[PDB]
Amino acid sequence: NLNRHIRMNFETFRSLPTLKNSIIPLVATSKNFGSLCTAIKSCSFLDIYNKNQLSNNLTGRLQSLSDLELAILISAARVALRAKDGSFNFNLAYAEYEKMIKAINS
Amino acid sequence: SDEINELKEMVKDEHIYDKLVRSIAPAVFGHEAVKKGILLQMLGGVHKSTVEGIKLRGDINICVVGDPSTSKSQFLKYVVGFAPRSVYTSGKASSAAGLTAAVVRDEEGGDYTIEAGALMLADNGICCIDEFDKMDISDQVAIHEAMEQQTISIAKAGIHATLNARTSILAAANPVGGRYNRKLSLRGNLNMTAPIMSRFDLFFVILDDCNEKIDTELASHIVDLHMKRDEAIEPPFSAEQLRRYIKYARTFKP
Ligand SMILES: Nc1ncnc2c1ncn2[C@@H]1O[C@H](COP(=O)(O)OP(=O)(O)OP(O)(O)=S)[C@@H](O)[C@H]1O
Repeated sequence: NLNRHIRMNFETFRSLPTLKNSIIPLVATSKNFGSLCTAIKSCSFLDIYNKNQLSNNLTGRLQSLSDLELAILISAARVALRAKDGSFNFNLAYAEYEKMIKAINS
Repeated sequence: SDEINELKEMVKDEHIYDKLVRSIAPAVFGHEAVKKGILLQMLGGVHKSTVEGIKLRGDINICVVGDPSTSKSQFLKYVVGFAPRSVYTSGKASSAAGLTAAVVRDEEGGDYTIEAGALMLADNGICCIDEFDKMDISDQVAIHEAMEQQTISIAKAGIHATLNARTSILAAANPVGGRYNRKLSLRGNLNMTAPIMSRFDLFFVILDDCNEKIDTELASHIVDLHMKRDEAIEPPFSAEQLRRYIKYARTFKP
């Protein structure tokens, strides 16, 4: 596994200190030798580390939204799509949202 | 008394209205909106006149308008083969004069007389049509009186007459740009004036969009069709007992 993670870092980042920042916790977090050996054999902690590093750039944000936020968002995006410049007011977002809800009820 | 049992069955069943609607387009896949719209077409209203003052229409005119490959011509070329006394006209090939009534001369008395046309020989049956948009207004006009006033009136070559055409109509025109911008609205997107847009007591702007849990089913369906052996298409009610069941139900005037 560790080899695979190293290769991943190389292909994407190609930067040692990044991998170093990844290693620091994995090593320092362990309490017993067997646990650390298990870790470096599986390197599972690198998964959580990548994830958290990645947690909320743009997808995690999108995932942590409730229903109505998502509705406003979708409808506003549709309004941006209609107009050429993408520039959409708030009123346009609301009107489109309202007619979408009218449809869902319909 | 015998056939009374057959009706008794096909009418005392609980879910006939569903058993019927999903059994009007055995080949077509789904569209449970439109299939309903058709099943209601063949079952007219009452056309009962008012107080001696006037008479009002009692018929329905569903008018599909759909994106490309929506199987909108299939419904027609089916109905016109299953609805009694019906007629299928491509429209743009035809002319308005032909559609309502023709005036022509006969050598018997050297006098002008009437040609029934699609509308008059389509009386008490669905007169389906294709590609309204393609039909220039010069022929779009000649229909209106066969929509609401229910009767055509003609004053040509000396003959003045008026013939009642109690005829359901239909349509399958395509949107303006062949396929219509989801971007644009619907107002400046249908390219048809207000009246003929109103007289259609249904409206079905059919879309066509991408998906997986749909397009897979649709493809499997079309394939099974082209796989003659897999004509599992048998719906509950045959395309025959539906006819007799209608010819009964046509008489209730609730
Ligand atoms: N929902 C569907 N399910 C199965 N087959 C379909 C469906 N829609 C279309 N088809 C097939 O694809 C062909 C095209 O159908 P249509 O789009 O109805 O053609 P059409 O009526 O000429 O359309 P326009 O608007 O007049 S060009 C038909 O021959 C159908 O067999």
